[PDB]
Amino acid sequence: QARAGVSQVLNRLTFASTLSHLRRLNSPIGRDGKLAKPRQLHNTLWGMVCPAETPEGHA
Amino acid sequence: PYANQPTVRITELTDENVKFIIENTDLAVANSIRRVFIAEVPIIAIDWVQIDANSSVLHDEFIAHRLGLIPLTSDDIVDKLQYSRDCTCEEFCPECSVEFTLDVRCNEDQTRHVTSRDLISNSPRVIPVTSRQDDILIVKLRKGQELRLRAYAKKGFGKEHAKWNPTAGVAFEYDPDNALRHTVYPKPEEWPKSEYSELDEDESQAPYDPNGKPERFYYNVESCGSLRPETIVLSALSGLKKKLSDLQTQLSHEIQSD
Amino acid sequence: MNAPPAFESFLLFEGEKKITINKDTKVPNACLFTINKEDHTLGNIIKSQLLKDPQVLFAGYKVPHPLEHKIIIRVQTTPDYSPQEAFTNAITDLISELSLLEERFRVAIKDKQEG
Amino acid sequence: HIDQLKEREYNNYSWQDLVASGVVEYIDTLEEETVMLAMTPDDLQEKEVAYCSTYTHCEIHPSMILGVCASIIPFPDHNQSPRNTYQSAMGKQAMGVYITNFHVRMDTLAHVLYYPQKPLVTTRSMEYLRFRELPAGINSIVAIASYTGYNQEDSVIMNRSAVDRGFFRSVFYRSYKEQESKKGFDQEEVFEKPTRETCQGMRHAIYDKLDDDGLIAPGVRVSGDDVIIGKTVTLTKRDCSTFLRTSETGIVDQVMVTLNQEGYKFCKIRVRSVRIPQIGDKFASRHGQKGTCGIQYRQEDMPFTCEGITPDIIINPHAIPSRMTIGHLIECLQGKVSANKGEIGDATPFNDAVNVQKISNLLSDYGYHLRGNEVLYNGFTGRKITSQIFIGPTYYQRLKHMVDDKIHSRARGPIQILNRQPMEGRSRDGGLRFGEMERDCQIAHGAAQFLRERLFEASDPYQ
Amino acid sequence: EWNIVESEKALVAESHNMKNQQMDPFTRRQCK
Amino acid sequence: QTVRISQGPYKGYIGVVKDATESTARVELHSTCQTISVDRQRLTTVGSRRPGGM
Amino acid sequence: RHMCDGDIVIFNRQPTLHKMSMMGHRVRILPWSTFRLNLSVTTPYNADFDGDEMNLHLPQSLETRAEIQELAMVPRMIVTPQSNRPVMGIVQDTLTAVRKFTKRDVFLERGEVMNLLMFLSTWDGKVPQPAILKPRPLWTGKQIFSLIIPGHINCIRTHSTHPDDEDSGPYKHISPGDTKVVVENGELIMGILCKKSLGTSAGSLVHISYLEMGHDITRLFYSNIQTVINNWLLIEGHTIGIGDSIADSKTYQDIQNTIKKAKQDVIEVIEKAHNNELEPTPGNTLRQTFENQVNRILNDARDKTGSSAQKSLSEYNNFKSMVVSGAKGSKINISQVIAVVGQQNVEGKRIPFGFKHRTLPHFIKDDYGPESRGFVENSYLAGLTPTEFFFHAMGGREGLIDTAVKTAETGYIQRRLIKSMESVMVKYDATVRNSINQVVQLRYGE
Amino acid sequence: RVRGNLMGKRVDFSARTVITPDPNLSIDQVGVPRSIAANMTFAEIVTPF
Amino acid sequence: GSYVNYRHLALLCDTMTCRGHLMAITRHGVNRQDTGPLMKCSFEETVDVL
Amino acid sequence: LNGLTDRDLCELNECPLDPGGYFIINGSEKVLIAQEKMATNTVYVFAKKDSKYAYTGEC
Amino acid sequence: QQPMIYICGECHTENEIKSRDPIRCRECGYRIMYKKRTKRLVVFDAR
Amino acid sequence: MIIPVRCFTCGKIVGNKWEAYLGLLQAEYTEGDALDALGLKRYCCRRMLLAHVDLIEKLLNYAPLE
Amino acid sequence: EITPDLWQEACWIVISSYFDEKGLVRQQ
RNA sequence: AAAAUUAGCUC
Ligand SMILES: [Mg+2]
Ligand SMILES: [Zn+2]
Ligand SMILES: [Zn+2]
Ligand SMILES: [Zn+2]
Repeated sequence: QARAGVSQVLNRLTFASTLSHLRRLNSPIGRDGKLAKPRQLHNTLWGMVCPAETPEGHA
Repeated sequence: PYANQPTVRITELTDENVKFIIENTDLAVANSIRRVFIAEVPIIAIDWVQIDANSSVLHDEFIAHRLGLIPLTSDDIVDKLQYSRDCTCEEFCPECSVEFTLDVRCNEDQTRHVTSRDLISNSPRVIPVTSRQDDILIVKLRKGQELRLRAYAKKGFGKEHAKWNPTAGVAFEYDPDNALRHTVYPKPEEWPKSEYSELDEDESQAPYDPNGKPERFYYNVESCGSLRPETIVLSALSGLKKKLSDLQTQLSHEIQSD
Repeated sequence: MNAPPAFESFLLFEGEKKITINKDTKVPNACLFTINKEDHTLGNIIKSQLLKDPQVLFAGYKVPHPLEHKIIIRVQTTPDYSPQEAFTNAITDLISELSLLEERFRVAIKDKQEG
Repeated sequence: HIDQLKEREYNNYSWQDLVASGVVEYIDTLEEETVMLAMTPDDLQEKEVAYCSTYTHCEIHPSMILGVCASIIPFPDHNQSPRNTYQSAMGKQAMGVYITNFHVRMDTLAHVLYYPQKPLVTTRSMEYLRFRELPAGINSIVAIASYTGYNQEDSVIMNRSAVDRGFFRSVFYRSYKEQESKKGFDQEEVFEKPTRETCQGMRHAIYDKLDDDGLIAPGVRVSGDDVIIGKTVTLTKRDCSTFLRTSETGIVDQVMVTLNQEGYKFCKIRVRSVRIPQIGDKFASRHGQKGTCGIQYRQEDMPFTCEGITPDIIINPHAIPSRMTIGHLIECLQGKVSANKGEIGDATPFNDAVNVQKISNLLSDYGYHLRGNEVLYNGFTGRKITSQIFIGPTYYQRLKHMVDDKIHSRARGPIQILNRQPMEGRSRDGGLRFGEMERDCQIAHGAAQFLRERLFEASDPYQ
Repeated sequence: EWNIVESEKALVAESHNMKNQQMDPFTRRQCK
Repeated sequence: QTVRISQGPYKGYIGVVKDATESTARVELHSTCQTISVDRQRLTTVGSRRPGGM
Repeated sequence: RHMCDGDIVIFNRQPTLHKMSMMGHRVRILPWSTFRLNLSVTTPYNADFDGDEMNLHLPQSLETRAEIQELAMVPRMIVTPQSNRPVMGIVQDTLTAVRKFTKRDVFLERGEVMNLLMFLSTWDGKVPQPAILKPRPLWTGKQIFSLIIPGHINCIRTHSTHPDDEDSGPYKHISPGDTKVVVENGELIMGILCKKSLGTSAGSLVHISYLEMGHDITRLFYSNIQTVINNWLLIEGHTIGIGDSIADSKTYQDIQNTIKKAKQDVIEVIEKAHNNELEPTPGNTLRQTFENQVNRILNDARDKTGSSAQKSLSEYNNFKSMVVSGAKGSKINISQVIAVVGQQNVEGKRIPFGFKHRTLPHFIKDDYGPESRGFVENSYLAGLTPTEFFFHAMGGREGLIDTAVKTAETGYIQRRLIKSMESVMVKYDATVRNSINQVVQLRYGE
Repeated sequence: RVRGNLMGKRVDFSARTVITPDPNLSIDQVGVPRSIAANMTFAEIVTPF
Repeated sequence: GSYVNYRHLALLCDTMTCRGHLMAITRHGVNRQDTGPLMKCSFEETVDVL
Repeated sequence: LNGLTDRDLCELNECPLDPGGYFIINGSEKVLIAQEKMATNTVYVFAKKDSKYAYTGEC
Repeated sequence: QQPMIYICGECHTENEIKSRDPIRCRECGYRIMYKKRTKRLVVFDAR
Repeated sequence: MIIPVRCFTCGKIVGNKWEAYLGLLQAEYTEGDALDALGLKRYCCRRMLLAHVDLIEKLLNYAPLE
Repeated sequence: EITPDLWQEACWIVISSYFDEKGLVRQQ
């Protein structure tokens, strides 16, 4: 009944990966939702969230 | 219906590289000799390392790799030794290989620099490049660590692995002026003149020449230090001649058998 | 894990022939020579020498597949001049030329050193 | 302020000093909507058409918008956003020295590169990301061209001589965890060599390879399906010991033995493997130009410039136009300049002082074409190439997707217990799934015999 | 330290050579 | 048992015989991560003992 | 026995969208450990040699082996029934190579001709008469390429850069631009080959070859084309670079002038809208018509800039060569790289106002200017301003999201479609029926 | 069961490996490795021929 | 700009308009046809149709 | 390792470059991903259309 | 007669540990200890 | 982690030059001058001394004993 | 005194000071 | 001859 993936294994494959993983976010919206507003890069994310780095799969 | 009479002229002879020019020969022969320089040149090198105790911070195989890449002077030994594959004995016999030993252990407080100078060779002439300019750094040891091993070196050629690649870099170049148009410059003015260019500074490239064959090949063979440059060239010519002789003998036997 | 060893590029395997002659059927006086464990080094020079020869109507080699160590040289001469003797003459004259080049290079070096 | 701060690390001056002095200020996203931000101080304030002339703040440096993985991308603005994102995601898969004290860690699946050189062109932002101290790639002489054809659809041609000299040569570790415990009143595990007599349950593998203590000694050759720990559980004994996964073929680095919280014998063993770069290995630049090594040629075969400089990688030219990664070309050019001059160059995203014309002018002062193109020669025949190839240094990475970890096959392997069908997964030695879409495709082909064979004969025959 | 002084000298030289700046590959926005 | 190839192209390598037969034998090479099937007569036992034990 | 050379396997790629996704192949064992396949067969599978995976099944019965060899095979599966056109075509560097190989100004010496002939599996063994005997025997690229074409094919096609106003005027049968591909008796005579003649398009040369000659003949055609064009590509050479990305220093002036004109026009439009002069266009509100006019102005500016950039290129340029050969790219790509990127639309509109009545904090409120709503005025060669960089990232994100949702939905659509007609078939009564023997069509496709 | 083990199953004699270009091979050929070839097998009936 | 041969479109239309009424391609349209339980369960409503 | 010199870090089989900030459970590096949600104590006025309400003042 | 020598974790001092014994160093007393290199013929090829 | 033994591209020996390069950089020379002072003409061999990172020091910091 | 033009260098000193005082993972 | 669950990455 609770959330999943809140605590992940730190991917120690390279220092860049370690930094990225230690400084990551994750939205609680359901996986693979039909809507497309929350996924789009909103304007307010200027200088707060990298506009380039992000997965390319379903998430 | 026969071969040609190529001529040779050396422009710069040193103990590190040779710049020569070959005239009146075919581009195919030129390029083949180049590829022989790089690939099929006998030379000695480390190829069988037995590590007995390695407490360094690097992997076990790392030491073997670095030792494999250390050049060994073979000015007069390579022509005498025989390929280990064709030897007619067991174990690396000195007649067909050269033995090395390395035993260092950092005792004092300051960090050691295990250099190629530690490779104590049994033979006098087969030694790393330190006769006459630091020495090839192998690994660094700290107080408490040690490295004990012994290796055998054998004869091979670059085609098998890079370790047998005597030449550092061959500079091959013919027809400095783009006379044969084998390359088409979109904007000739924008390109710099070749080192061997006889063309003045006004004209960008020589005029076209329909009935013109490539000649005057310029070579800048640069020895890594193992073999002398001219020695590399002589060995390459002899090896190519031997390959052609063997091919001719095989063909004669085949025709006779048919 | 399946990487081939490095000695398979030049060393012959037991039973493999270094050179094999195969007569072609499409045109008269045409043969394909197949060479095992070689590369462009030993084919391009032969091709150029055959081209130099005038009695050779056609001459040319190829590498059936880069990972495979094999080359095919096709030769076709006039009806009065067999490709076997064409090949033999090309190799002979190429060897003579290489020997002469070596001799000239050696004399040039020995003169360059303090001369 | 700039002076007092430039003299930091000697006396005591730090960011807190500015914050207290009142020169910087933290604005949160909810307040940022009510401030007239400005990009650069000088440019947007001198005197021009009255745009706003009421700025309240001013950003430190625009490139600071980028994140962690993005920042290491040189010239990100010279590339299409999808390729920037692809590079961002791929960077986390790059090999290299992931941590200095790696020889003490016993983590699972640790890769380490031999010669992790530093990028010839580093952005000013990575100086703080720490990338230069722990790089994840090597600067290779990349020549963008189609030499033979084996590098046509997003593939590369590497130099066999380079690999022989140790080009992108890395190492693959695999750790193992195993400890004894009291299964039951009569059941009990213990480390001991399972002999051929007392142990009933036993594998058809070599056991004498390890010592009497039951732990394979370091620096011992191992191969697939070999015993690594001599665990035996008393029922006389059953060989409940683990084996090295199939197709691993490694060497044991070190063996660690200790006591877990419960107080039982707990041991870890890691095996290393020297992964020589072979074809099928996936490489990628810092611009999203992924690919897999197609074929490897020797130096004698690779092309070469007017001097003996043979390219180390050859990407497909056609990958450039469709993807619009001009940043990669700019990187290559500035890398050539940096190599010739003798010092690392700058690639900060927004610099206003790094254009292509100035870089080209600099490059022209070393006897090289101002655009970086050079004349190569056909490695085989030695005839010049009509087209002037574009060859220069460029920073390339190596991903962990080795071929040997993905290759798989099967021929009547183990079967499940519930439904008598092959297993799933390379590690468990299973078979591939013949999906419903494959079934539909076969129906379309009308090969009913083949369909029934795939679904019945080689799946689960039963009467 | 040498890099810091190199950067400072480069900056002062760039400020000094302010004769003309006519380059094709560069641009900037100008609203209103 | 540990063996050593005394003849043939692989002369000089060291490996442990994995599967043996009447004529041929599979030996895993120590250095390379590949197992080859070399003739038994090409092998020569070297063994690895520990004299002393006191 | 172990799988040996010549055996028949069925190579497949995991997403099997259509019939041309599982074709049989003949086995060939090679040293290194990687599945290999000719590039031409890449297009059907949609593979990319960028770390992809492709399954490989093997039958266990002479019956099934013969069945696959006769029904599902590459040469037999060259033309698809979905669009009755070839699926396997030259869509890689070989395409650009052959295009440059078939230009009027291509000449080869006896050595090169005899070297290229070796890579021909159907050569009759006779050297063709050179197109130019004196002063020196020179062959022509078209003359050599003719021998590659099998049988006696006849077809007509038009090259990519074929001016429309040429057939009407004189020179119809002799084109200065060497266009109007004409093949008679399977001998190229005119024109330059490109995707229009060799690619996957109705009536393409490969299509004609397959229809007239046999499937094995078409297979040999493909193999010879690749094996000769690639080998000649060694002598020719293809590449790309900054030198192929730079303009002539006058096109830059033209582009800057055009961009300034567009900016002025949009500013004037904004002034009129502010002062209440722009009347509502029919069928749209005032804001809608204002947006439409601005978008049309910007698109016109972008098109003009791109046209100028294109007309300012040189024949030696590589972007243009690849685009005209159609191997990979397009004119819009060159336009973006050199001239200007363009508008960064999202959700089919301009960048919205995320903040209160403005895009980003930097720009002021009520700034409908081009750069303040996403118009990227710079070009990929000259870097991007941070604001337009952010907007470009937004556009890329939109594209990625659309791709992901499509990949999620199209599969379900296809599944339902396939499950609704999985039993329909053409019985021997020459009629289409389903499992219940209900007649759906008295003849397949009427 | 229906979609998991009747319409889609797991079959033997399968392989899955990375792919690379190889223009020297015909469109109908496939360059399988040596390991997979040796691992798989084809049942062939004996015959005096 | 893509092209699809008219035969396939015609076949789909006929299959959707064979029973007089517009049978939906969904589970609510194909399972109503008297094809067979073993055929309906494959598409959907596996336990229900059985 | 709070404010501990690189000397001690090296001597303790650790590197000064490790960012840290990751727990160790069962000998595994576990990292907490920063979740996001709607700000509390702020009035939002949405205009959900797929319902009977024209406007909704969520808080 | 091999008592299975081990190496202490931090002491780097040899210890003799036999079966059915606690895993600890002869001095100080720690719970970590590694093994010693095998005595086999570790022969690599410098390739 | 350690300076290589040979330039990947060219093949010239470069391992025996890291110490000399550091010394020349320390005394007075700059990089662009030190490289050609050591004798690295081709730009392919200069990346060995410019890009190379020296991690063996951090490795040695973890002395096993004493 | 204001810092005209000579600002590219001074713009990164503040960044260096910030990253020195607060680490990359300071928020955690 | 070993379970159930979750997560991450790739086309
Ligand atoms: Mg792909
Ligand atoms: Zn001997
Ligand atoms: Zn103790
Ligand atoms: Zn170099």
